[PDB]
Amino acid sequence: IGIRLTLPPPKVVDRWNEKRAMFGVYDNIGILGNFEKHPKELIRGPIWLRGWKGNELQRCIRKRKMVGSRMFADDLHNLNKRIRYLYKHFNRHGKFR
Amino acid sequence: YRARPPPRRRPGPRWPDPEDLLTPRWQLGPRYAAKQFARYGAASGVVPGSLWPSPEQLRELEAEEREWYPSLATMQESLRVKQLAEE
Amino acid sequence: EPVLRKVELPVPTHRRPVQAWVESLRGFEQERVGLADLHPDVFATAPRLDILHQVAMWQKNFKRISYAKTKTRAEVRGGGRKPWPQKGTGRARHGSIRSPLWRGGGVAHGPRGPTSYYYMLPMKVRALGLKVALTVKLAQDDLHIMDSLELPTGDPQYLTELAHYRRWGDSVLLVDLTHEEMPQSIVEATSRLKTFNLIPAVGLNVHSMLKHQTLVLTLPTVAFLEDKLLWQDSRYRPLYPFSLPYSDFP
Amino acid sequence: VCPPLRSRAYTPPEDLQSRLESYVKEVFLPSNWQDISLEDSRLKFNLLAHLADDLGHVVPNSRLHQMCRVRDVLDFYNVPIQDRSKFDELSASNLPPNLKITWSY
Amino acid sequence: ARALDLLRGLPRVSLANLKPNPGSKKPERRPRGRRRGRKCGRGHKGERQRGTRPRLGFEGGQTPFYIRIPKYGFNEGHSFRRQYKPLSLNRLQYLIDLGRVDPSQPIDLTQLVNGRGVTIQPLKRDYGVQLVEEGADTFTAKVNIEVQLASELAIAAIEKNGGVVTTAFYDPRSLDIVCKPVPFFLRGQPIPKRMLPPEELVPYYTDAKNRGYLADPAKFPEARLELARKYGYILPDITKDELFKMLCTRKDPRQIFFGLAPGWVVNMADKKILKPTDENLLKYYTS
Amino acid sequence: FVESVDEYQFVERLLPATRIPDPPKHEHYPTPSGWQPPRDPPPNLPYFVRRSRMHNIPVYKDITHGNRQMTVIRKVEGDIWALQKDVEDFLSPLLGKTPVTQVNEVTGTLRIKGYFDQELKAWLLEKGF
Ligand SMILES: [Mg+2]
Ligand SMILES: [Mg+2]
Ligand SMILES: [Mg+2]
Ligand SMILES: [Mg+2]
Ligand SMILES: [Mg+2]
Ligand SMILES: [Mg+2]
Repeated sequence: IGIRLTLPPPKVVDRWNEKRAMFGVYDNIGILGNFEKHPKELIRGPIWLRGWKGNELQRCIRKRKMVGSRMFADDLHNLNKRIRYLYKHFNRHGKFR
Repeated sequence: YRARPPPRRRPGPRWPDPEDLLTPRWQLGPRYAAKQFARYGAASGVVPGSLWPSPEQLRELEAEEREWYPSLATMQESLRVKQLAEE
Repeated sequence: EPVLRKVELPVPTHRRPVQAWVESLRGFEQERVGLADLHPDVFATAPRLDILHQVAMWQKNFKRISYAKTKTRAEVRGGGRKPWPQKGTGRARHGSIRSPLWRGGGVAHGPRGPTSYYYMLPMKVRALGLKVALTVKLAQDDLHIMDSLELPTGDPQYLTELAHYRRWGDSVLLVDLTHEEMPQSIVEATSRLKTFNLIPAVGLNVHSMLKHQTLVLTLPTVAFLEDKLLWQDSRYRPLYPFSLPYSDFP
Repeated sequence: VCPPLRSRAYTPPEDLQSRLESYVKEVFLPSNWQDISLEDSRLKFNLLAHLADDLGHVVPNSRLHQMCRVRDVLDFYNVPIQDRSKFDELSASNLPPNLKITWSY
Repeated sequence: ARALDLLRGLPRVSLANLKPNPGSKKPERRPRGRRRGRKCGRGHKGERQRGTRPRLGFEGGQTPFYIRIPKYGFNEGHSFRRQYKPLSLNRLQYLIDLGRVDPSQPIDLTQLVNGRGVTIQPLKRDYGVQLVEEGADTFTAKVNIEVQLASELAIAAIEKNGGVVTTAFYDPRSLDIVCKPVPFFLRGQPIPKRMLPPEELVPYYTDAKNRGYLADPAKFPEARLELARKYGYILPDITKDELFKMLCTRKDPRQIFFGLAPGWVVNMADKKILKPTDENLLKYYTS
Repeated sequence: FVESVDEYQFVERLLPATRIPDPPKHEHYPTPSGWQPPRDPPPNLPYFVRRSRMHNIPVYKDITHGNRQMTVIRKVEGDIWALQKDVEDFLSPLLGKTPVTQVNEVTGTLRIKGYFDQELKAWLLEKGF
């Protein structure tokens, strides 16, 4: 019974809408534009992870460092608790030493 | 479709308004002005005379030099007296 | 008068420049208005489909920021008190009503915050990917060189009919040198089309070159791409970012 | 207005060498015209454009660099190309009486 | 190439045809199924299965190996030891031969870095370049080179070829500026004075046998003759050489760049050099 | 207070080049460092070995596992199989056995078990690459 008895409504995808059609444009902004701009400057997203990557602990540390003062109170409390938990887990748990 | 205009660096110097509270403190000091002058030259609008130390800054620099960087003659004299003591 | 292009940059002695027909968009029949010599090290490199895959996947994933996030048992509302005592109730031991085992409880290993997937291939690898894409289009006869993108009219129907007559693909990627100097006729024609996409030369990329069946380049774009991509060859290891002044780098 | 679509089918003409050497004389002379080198862009463009206009079949960009000599041009132009779909290629291939092929596209 | 002809034969390369190079993508192993599930590679019950085994280096309570060994000053003061990147005469000859370093002009650390002959890391306590005798027997270049340390044999080879070598000190700040001048020029600061060597290094740079830049130039001919006598070559009179002016050019002991004085500001945007004229500033930058 | 001047030649001297310079012409080869330009015209072999961007022969030692020594001829164009045959012929007298090799036709490289970087560099110089 864990199965739907009707076909789901058809999902139509426009492969040639503007977003898909122009996807990838300016990814070579650096090597084709005399390196005035780095391609990572094209990234739109959270201010604390534009052109940067890390595990959950590093992401949380960076978020606290960069926008911690602007965070809501309980969100910041949750982030502090999460950093503490992730520190304990990554530095004290695991199969490997 | 046509591509949106390519991203470009903002031309010329960028001067944040000091009145705004959200402007970072590093964008307001003299170091920012010096870097803007170096990057854009006269178009920056930075008065070139501000690049060198003001007389009080020069006095501080001279005091630090006198305190920590001895003259060649003083270094040689210290080396000579140390060698004499060792001998 | 034929429009003949020669290779500005030096060509390796053991290699001969590859060649393409210089065409025009001014008429349906203007399929050969000249002959262009293209640098083999940009247009006749080895067919590195694996490098194409590397660059395409980098383009897809380096900008990606997934915003999926779940609440852990620490962040789900409530769940402080122990539901019932350890022993006596005859029920399983539990410490909170928000553990992952519970309905409405936390997620043990769900997605965590906005995660970035950012990474940079070496710029030599990315430039090589561009070169491989260009060679692939040329070798598979999907690359068409134009003297200019000037059209007789800004009517999209003319452009679509021209592509259909010349047996271009269902999708065309037209590339002009810079954004500002693009002819108004081609700008108007392509602004209303979905599969005919017009980009500046600085916007050229492997993903869009592969998405579009045919690639249309102007002669200035060909010269520009040759210069930029060949510069990656025979360049020093950087002393500092190339945005900073160098002796010979614009 | 879009002209009728140019059929890609091409059967090399019988007097192809004669036509080619006439065009070669028009463009460029020495003995063994087969070995005339097309390293000159003007001459290559003239010869190939004339041939494309006359025969309704141009050398593709992919094969354009390998036309080093008039011999290469002759070899390219004496190989037929047929544009018939796979449906035709199969149906008009002496199908055995017990094999039936239908196409609904 | 035949590969491009094969491409001509093959279907269009699209985003539906792409495949990673075989061997570049190991399969992901996840703990599901008979072989990788159940205990999931963690073993039977215990600390290691619970994930709570003790820290790296713990030995179960026995005094650890890395603690039962006595402390010894192997790395005492490691971050204050001066480091000098070696530049062998082999490497120098290679750079000159390939034209990455121009011997017709004075060779200093800026020229070596710009030719990419050496990589200096002032942040990692690099104090410059030390000339290295390796390749001396095949060194055949007449060069005016400024280094920070120089072996006796390297000096001998340089001088036997008719060249000049001087050992000049650079403090960390001056060294950073010399190695990467363009970023310093973009900092928009007046060119600072090159500091004097520390007291421990002063005798080295005032000794003529090291060709120290602070040494008495009167003693240089004697030391050069001593090296020529020791290593069995005739000392060439560089004054007769047509490049003698280049071989003689030496920056002032307080000067970071050859033609730029301390205190100047390099405006690269409009290709200018602003020079202070205030008497106090001039005295400071000349002191 | 401020006095501008044009002594910018001493800054142009400090500006570094982004492009690797072409090696200067030498009266006699091999050059004192042992470097030698490729011969002109190129050899008519079925394969070509392009120089590195620093104008050296692209032959590199490689090591894996701490004990697997290999040498790689990297920038090969044309008949990599002809190059493999030539390398085997040139190296078998040295080893006493035919060397074991991998031909990466895709990347255009040839990998030989064992260290032969110096011998292969000299051999490619003799062939004129
Ligand atoms: Mg709680
Ligand atoms: Mg919930
Ligand atoms: Mg098992
Ligand atoms: Mg268990
Ligand atoms: Mg156990
Ligand atoms: Mg390796």
